[PDB]
Amino acid sequence: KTRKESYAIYVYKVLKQVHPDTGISSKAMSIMNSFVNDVFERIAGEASRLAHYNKRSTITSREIQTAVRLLLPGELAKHAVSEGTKAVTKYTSAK
Amino acid sequence: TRKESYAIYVYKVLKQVHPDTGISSKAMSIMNSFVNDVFERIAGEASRLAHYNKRSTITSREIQTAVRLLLPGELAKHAVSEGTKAVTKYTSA
Amino acid sequence: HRYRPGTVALREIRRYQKSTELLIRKLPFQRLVREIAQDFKTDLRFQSSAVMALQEASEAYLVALFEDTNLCAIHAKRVTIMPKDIQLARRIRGERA
Amino acid sequence: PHRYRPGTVALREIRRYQKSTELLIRKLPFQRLVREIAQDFKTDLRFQSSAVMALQEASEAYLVALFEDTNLCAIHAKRVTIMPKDIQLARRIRGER
Amino acid sequence: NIQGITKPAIRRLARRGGVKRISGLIYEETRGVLKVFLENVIRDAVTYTEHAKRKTVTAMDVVYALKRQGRTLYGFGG
Amino acid sequence: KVLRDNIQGITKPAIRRLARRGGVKRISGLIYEETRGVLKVFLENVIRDAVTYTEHAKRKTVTAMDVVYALKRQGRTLYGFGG
Amino acid sequence: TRSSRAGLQFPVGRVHRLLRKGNYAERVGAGAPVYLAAVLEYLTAEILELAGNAARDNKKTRIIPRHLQLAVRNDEELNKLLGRVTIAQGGVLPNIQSVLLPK
Amino acid sequence: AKTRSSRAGLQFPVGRVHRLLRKGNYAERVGAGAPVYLAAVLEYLTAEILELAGNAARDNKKTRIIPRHLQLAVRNDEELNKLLGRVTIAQGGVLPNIQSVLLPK
DNA sequence: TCAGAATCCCGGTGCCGAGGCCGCTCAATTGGTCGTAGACAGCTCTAGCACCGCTTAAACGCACGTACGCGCTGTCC
DNA sequence: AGCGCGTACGTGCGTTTAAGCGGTGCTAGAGCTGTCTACGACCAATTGAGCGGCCTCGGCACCGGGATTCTGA
Repeated sequence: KTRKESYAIYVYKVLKQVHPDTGISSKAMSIMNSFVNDVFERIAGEASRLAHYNKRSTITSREIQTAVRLLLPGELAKHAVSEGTKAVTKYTSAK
Repeated sequence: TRKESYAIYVYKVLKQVHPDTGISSKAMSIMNSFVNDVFERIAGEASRLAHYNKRSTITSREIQTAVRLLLPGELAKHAVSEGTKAVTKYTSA
Repeated sequence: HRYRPGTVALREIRRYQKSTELLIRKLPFQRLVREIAQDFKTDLRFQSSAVMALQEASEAYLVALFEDTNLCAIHAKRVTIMPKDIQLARRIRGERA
Repeated sequence: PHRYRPGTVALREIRRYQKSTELLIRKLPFQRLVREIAQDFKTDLRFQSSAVMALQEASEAYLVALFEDTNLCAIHAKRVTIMPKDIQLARRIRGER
Repeated sequence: NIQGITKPAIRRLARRGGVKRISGLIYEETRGVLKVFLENVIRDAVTYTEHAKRKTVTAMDVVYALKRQGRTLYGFGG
Repeated sequence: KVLRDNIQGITKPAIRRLARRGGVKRISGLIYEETRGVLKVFLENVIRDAVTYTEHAKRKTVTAMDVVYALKRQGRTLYGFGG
Repeated sequence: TRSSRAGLQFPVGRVHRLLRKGNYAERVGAGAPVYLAAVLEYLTAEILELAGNAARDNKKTRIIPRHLQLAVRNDEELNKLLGRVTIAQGGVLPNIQSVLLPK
Repeated sequence: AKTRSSRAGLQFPVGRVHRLLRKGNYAERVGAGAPVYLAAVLEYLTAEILELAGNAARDNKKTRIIPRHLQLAVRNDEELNKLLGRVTIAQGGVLPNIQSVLLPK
């Protein structure tokens, strides 16, 4: 059998963080998995646009930050930029 | 400083096609934009194709099917026949 | 008694907007699928999930289409959708020429 | 004296503006609108003169299309005159927000 | 198999689409519409099959073909 | 110098010339205003992305390229200005 | 790991492998997968918030595709991110054009 | 012949198309026929527009292809009209098209 | 219906700055080299699917039954 | 707005085949292993391609005139 990946477990974990006393269906699980891969592809494709459009052979957190402001609507973008920056803030401080 | 352009190849093609016909810098410009768009369309779908087939390498197979996905049907026939002639001629030459 | 013509349609709209069930009989759909595919390549199998995916996209496309359609009818002051609405719809979407 | 009838010269104007390709908004007012919008997104921007004519080329192509599609909405509504409602339907159908 | 897309199936789709009243020509129109649509998806989907050196048209073959043409269906390995 | 009301610098005859290129025989008076509306929404979309590419480039000159990228994001690809 | 050090549930190494082996660039700078995994996790939480609210308002413990579609079409910015997007077994919002009455 | 172009029967630079397929981040590795096939496809599609544009230049009594002629060169083909449907050409404008209900009776 | 002017079309000449083709320089493209791992191949096991069939039990189909819509024909504003 | 033609609707009864259970065909969907061609990396070479050049030609501009035809009597 294929050891086929999914975001299943982490989406479950995050469901507990927003609605502890709630569960999810397989049918719904797919669509959540789907949504993650599509958004990942749309952001990484924009970060690749930023890389090309700025000569640098590199995708940094800045190419992601701008790709996120490009893809997402304004309040969704503001929140996503805050969480992206907050995650990096704990992370680059840690070793 | 060296700004690269398809200006000379477009001239040669235009001169095979309409030897007595020139192209304005705007006309030109446009055509050079279209070259990069057609390159990006085909290389993007060939990259999809690669990806979708757990494949490390873009081959003219990719480029061929990508041209079939992208181009409408009569335009696809002629794009394909120039493609298949050129690869066959290149490797034997 | 008799329900006035148009009264139960409102009732049915409520029923079908409330529900997420598939509306095309899956075997008649699936046989038309294999015909359209046949036209492309001979001796072709299809995953069950593959059919569903075609099914779901086809059903969702037509509902949104009918959505937009019904708008074009009411733009002509009509209640009744007609082929001209679809035509205008598609036209504006830039699907049809 | 002479006076052409309402809707005679209207088609002579369509014929004129479809034969030619030059832009139909004035350059200095359009540049001031681009400065005015851009200032509210980020203060102290600079613009390549080519960049503004891009935006104008992009915008006038956009609106001609629009009009295009708006005229079809009026015609489908049995009207010779375009109205905000035609526009509104056009945009909706195009999926515009 | 065109009439296998039933007159009541089109009524159901139109009623979900917010339609009280359906003109008689809509049923054949919707079939032409739907044929074109399926055509378009099956064409690009097959193409991926063709490229995959497969006899089973897959879900992925369809999902890529949908996802090329706008129309992004989630749920089938998106 | 401050900038104000340059949207009304999009004039009644400029809007009419565009609707004539669009094939329109007769224009209701309420269209002119509606048009401006759409155009503002329009330019706001494109300029926000073009400025977002200019911002990311560590530039202040909005380039032909930045314009051209924004359009192509918006599915309005434009030839004549690069790319 | 990297997820506890970033303050995330989502798998940073899975996201980073996809950034390099997805061919998006030559090199990828190691903050990119953490900033991206946080955005994916945020957007995951934003769907599941409204879908969990919908599941409760629909009186259910388990999130079905109905709850995902309703959550996505209830919110302007979800529907704007997901405009070309459609959901298996999702249905439509209830909407009838107000001219349609028995009269 | 030295150039890959000549070996292929092309004017288009098989070398630059090669460079760009590498610089543009599409896959790990690039084949050698991928450039040749793509260069022939670019050369074809450009020759298609230039043919229809030289014809449109003649239809304008012009020796120089200007963007008016490029718009005709797209729009006079049912299929390039689809490929470059959602594309704008600078100074291409629109074809003369007036609706049948607007004309005098 | 004849009559006129209006805007379109056209013919010219006329003036010039944008492009056609040339040139000469440098990094891009090519002539023949390596090392390496991709992919082909091609064989394996085996879901998953094919599409046929059946019993069932709803849904499809048809005629019915009458109401409200489409949409033309008119007139005012 | 009115005036006229007839279509969609909703409802009872008569007719079909999808749901979905079921199955073996024979696979070919997907997995994995050892070989060698092919591609990335490379070296070193002179060409291929680009910007600087230069001049007028094909375009655009100005002006007179005929051509078209709409609308006024």
